[PDB]
Amino acid sequence: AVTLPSHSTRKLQTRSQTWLESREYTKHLIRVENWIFRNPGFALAAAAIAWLLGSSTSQKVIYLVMILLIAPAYS
Amino acid sequence: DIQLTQSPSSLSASVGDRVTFTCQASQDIRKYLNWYQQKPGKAPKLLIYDASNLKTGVPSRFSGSGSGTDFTFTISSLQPEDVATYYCQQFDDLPITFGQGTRLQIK
Amino acid sequence: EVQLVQSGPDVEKPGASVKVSCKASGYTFTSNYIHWVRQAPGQGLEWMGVINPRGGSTASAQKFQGRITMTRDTSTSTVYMELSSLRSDDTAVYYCARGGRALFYDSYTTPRDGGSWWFDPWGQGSLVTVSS
Amino acid sequence: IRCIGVSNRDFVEGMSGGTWVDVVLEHGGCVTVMAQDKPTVDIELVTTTVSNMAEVRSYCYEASISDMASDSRCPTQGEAYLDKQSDTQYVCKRTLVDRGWGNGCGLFGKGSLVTCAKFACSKKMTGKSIQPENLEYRIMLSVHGSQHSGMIVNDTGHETDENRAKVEITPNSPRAEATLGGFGSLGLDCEPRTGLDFSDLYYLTMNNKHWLVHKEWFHDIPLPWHAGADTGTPHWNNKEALVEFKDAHAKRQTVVVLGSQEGAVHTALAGALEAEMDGAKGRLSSGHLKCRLKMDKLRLKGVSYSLCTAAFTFTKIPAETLHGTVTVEVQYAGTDGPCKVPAQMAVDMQTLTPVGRLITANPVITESTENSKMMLELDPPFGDSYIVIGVGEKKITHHWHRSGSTIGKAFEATVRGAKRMAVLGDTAWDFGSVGGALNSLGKGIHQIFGAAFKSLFGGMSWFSQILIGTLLMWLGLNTKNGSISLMCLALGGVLIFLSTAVSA
Amino acid sequence: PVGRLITANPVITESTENSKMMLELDPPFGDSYIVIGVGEKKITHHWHRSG
Ligand SMILES: *[C@@H]1O[C@H](CO)[C@@H](O)[C@H](O)[C@H]1NC(C)=O
Repeated sequence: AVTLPSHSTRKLQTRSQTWLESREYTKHLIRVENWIFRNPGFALAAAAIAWLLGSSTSQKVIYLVMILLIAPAYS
Repeated sequence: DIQLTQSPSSLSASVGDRVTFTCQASQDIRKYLNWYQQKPGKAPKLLIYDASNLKTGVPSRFSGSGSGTDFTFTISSLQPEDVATYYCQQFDDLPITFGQGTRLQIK
Repeated sequence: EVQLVQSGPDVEKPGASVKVSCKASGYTFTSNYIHWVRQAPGQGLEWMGVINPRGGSTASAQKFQGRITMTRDTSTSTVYMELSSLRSDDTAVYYCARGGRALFYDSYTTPRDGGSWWFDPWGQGSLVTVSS
Repeated sequence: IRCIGVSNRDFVEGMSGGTWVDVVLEHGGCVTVMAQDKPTVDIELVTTTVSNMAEVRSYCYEASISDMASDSRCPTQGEAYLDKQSDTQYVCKRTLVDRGWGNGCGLFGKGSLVTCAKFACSKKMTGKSIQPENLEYRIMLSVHGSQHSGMIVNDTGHETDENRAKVEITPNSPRAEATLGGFGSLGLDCEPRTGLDFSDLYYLTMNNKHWLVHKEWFHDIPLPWHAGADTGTPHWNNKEALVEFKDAHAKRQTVVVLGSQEGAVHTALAGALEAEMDGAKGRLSSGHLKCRLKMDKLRLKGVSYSLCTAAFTFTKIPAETLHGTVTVEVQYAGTDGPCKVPAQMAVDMQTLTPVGRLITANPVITESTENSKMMLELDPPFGDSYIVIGVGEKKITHHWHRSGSTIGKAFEATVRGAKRMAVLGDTAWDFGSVGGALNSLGKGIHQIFGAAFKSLFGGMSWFSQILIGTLLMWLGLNTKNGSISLMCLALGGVLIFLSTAVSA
Repeated sequence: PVGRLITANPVITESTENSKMMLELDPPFGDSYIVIGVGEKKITHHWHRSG
């Protein structure tokens, strides 16, 4: 029973304050930070991964974001 | 949600009198209200559709009115065939309810 | 002549199921929503439910959810009502009636009504008693 | 009146000749229109109401299980039947289980059995539907001048009174001339459709708690369906995600129910807007709309009224609003009758040099009675002020000093307009409403461009839009041929500004 | 007067009460104001085709 649709993906950009934004516009940050605080070495894992893609010294951090941002949620 | 009070509970009058029944509902029923009268052991009597409309064959002795939430039925002149329990009932939103009744008696 | 007819009065066991028939006359059977309405002997009328003679569409109120079934019979132009798991309040008289612009399969009350909204063929009333 | 201390208010004028003041009516703020004539008017959207809602599929999140059943079968005799499965009130799933020796079944190997149990449930989710018709807007408006302490508190007699009025709007009857005996007619005609983009919105009531949901999300929730249904035993649909089947390492499968997911649907409800009294009458909070407002007929009721020469006295310390203006309630006895009263401001007197924003035009006093309280307001220039009231020598004056600079005014106005630009999108146009060419140009350009912004960047979340703007920035510096990298900068800045939303 | 008028010359038959006068029109791509009766005691209505 995955209650899949996090409705924020269907925001109403309307003047009155929405349902639970108060914690929402921090929840994904606390998500990723909690997950990485629990799985630290995955940091240098992602590092060795990204440093091997892009080969730009500028897309490298982009693939770092890639990996560190697939890991938390879809896991 | 369809609570409809039908006042009074009962009445008794002489022949040739006008009588009026009220029904107010807790809801907006703009024109979807209807009226019957039934004897014990009878199919009810043709009175009123849409709370304002006489049906074919109905005597002009009866009339119905009311717009927003409360509605008035009226017998112009009482007659012996008017002994029955009268009912008002809405048509909208479909938990269809009726009134508990308005009972008559000749003197 | 447009007119409905019910089955005879019946007596059943508490917790049994009673089926009352309602046969139509004088009109095209697939053009009038059949409404069922209960009436306890001393109580007023309370609408039970509705069925469409065409396609066997159905609906009712929560006072009967899980006990009431309503079926069609296009051949003899009849509608059959079953009350299940009978209860002491069921001792009443039930009425079947033809209704309005039965276009497809529903109640359909946002559009118009009346002109014998459901009141031309109120039939005779089906007296049912539930005891031993 | 009625719009003071309700910040997110606005003031809009109309270049006189052809009253054409199309306001963006707000269910979360007020809007005051002014005119050289035509006593200054306010409008505030009280409530939003829906009359008729239809009963679309419901949901169950609290289920219960009983009378379980397994129905084992040998490795080779077909696979399990379990006449229980015959009914749909039971939910069943069929699983291959190990079947060995000393287990019956003279053969052995992988056999099969169908574990299942009754699906009884409670706490239905009534997810009704609403449509852009038989919904209902209800506003109240108020002209300034009289009515000491306007103050919705006793609104009941105020719609019966002249200074306030209550208006109901339907998509059937859009027009309403707010008629004020002695004041005017307040012509109004609105768009009861394009307010909340209805027809994609469902009214969900779960635990007598109501809200509105974008029906797409409501269709996508994987719980058991009532699916359209009415009375009769609810034949729940999909019946599977709720219950959970589990065998041993090889054998003896049982079932768990996973209890109720009430708080789970709450945390999944992170974008809906809650709604209240529901009855057959479902009320909800803010939702905007477009209201063409016409000053066809508004007489000012007392332009000929004299300036009765009683001495006027402040009562309350006229503090100012965020919009810079300042309201004062001035009481006075001493004279009688339907008085006109002066109210100006200056930097020096022996001039009285009437300067600044006069909001409450033609301030009117009603009767002979004692120190009537005469609430009103004015707006001072950027410097020190001298608000002057009474008439001449037995007048009353007062320092203000707004302390809000003219360029500062442009700051507040443009950031307010930008927040409108964001939340109202297209509707932020025609806000200051004249039917000018570039106005319809802005309306149209935002129409096509922002509609594409929707359909392309469909419902971009907080975090999503954040990082999208960031990487669009990083790219806006990288690419050659500024023509497209400037377009990267543009979309990225749009996204980041969208992330500067009301959330802060 | 703008837009597609489909049901030209809409005709009413008789003195009888609120005859139902079915017909149709087609609005332009934007917001609409369908106007019916005559003048002041007319009846108007939003459409907005949205096509
Ligand atoms: C209170 O009600 C009276 C009428 O009884 C009215 O004159 C007055 O303005 C109201 N005051 C407020 C603050 O609503």
